[PDB]
Amino acid sequence: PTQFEERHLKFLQQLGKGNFGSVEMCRYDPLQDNTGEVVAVKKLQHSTEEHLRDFEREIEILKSLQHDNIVKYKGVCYSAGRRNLKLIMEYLPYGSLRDYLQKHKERIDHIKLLQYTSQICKGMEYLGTKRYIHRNLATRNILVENENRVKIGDFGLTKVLPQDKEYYKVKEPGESPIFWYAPESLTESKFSVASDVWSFGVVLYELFTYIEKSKSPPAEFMRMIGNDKQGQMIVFHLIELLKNNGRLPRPDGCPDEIYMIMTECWNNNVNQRPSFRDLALRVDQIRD
Ligand SMILES: O=C(Nc1ccc(-c2ccnc(Nc3ccc(N4CCOCC4)cc3)n2)cc1)[C@H]1CCCN1
Repeated sequence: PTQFEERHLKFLQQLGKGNFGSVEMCRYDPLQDNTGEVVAVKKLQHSTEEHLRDFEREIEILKSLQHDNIVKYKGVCYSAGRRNLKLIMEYLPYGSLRDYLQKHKERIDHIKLLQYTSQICKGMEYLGTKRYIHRNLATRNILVENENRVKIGDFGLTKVLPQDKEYYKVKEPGESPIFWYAPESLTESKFSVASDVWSFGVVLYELFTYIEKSKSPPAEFMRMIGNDKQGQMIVFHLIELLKNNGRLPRPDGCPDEIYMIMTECWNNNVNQRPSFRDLALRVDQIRD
């Protein structure tokens, strides 16, 4: 059931749009009926040949993944009479963990936060087994299936390690989520499981802020660097702050033991950052 016909793939709702991609909720009814299944469809926006090649790689990555905490691949639609490509995924009703945390604060306490943490770690452990580097871990990129299950959604930025190295060097990017980046990613464009672990620390910070507006990583880092500055000088200041131990603060209400996990992920010493496997084991112990 891996190939979906464009004639039966009906638009329902916008789910998230960027400069280079869009995801929509759609209904797939091939028995032309109503019983058809609801899916999520990712398509490029402002597509180029190079972006299409990248998208094919992103599709093959998601298809290669089978895990409870990773959005389920369903197939591809070769749309415009088989002259274009769209990616078909399962549909997750509850949106992004960022939006969910903000809307449903009153049924989320600390143990629930840590249940999400743990599930994120486990998806990340699984990604590690395929030598994939996510490069974009953020609560906006984590999806909520139900109150008991979250899933890493979006592999737009994901790279596969060379078979002979432990790091991937990106030259290209331009625009990047700099406030979630490890310092060597900012300085050297080097990406690794260790840099994913750094980003994971920032995700843990996001959770314990419960998405209160002025507590976001960009809001905080810009407070710290000076919310006056503009263009490159922002990145200059961020690198300098990080290299010399400026860090996000402990959120209000966050236990020491949980902030400590964050600060250990935020190690400038790449080789001393914890593994996703020891993070899962730690978090699971704090949860009991
Ligand atoms: O948005 C992105 N990626 C993305 C990846 C996967 C999904 C996805 C895959 C499966 N289910 C859902 N569910 C979902 C349900 C509701 C909502 N919302 C959106 C607005 O408010 C209602 C809840 C968002 C996602 N979303 C959504 C977006 C990336 C690519 C374009 C820009 N940034």
